[PDB]
Amino acid sequence: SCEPTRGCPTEEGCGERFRCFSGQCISKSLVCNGDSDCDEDSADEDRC
Amino acid sequence: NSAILTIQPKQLPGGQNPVSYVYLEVVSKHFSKSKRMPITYDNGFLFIHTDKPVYTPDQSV
Repeated sequence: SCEPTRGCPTEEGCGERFRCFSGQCISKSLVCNGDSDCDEDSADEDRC
Repeated sequence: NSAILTIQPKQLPGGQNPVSYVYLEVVSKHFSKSKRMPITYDNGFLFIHTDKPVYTPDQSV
């Protein structure tokens, strides 16, 4: 154990781009494209 | 929390053309981001009061 002067880095999402469940970012033109553009979790294919 | 900050008006590199964009940055222990925030030289207000809304010739405004 050790008390750090170092921060844990935050982690950051996608803004104008769509975001999958993992946190990877993908173009909005690939939401409901019907391929699985999100590599594993295909949130781009949810409830279209 | 809040800072109060400004573009210091004299400190812009300026000259014949305006700086139209600036960065706003945070450096916490845990995160940094910039972001290209706009700036405007439209600061505060000017309101103009004329001793009348109308004049004739041979008057002074």
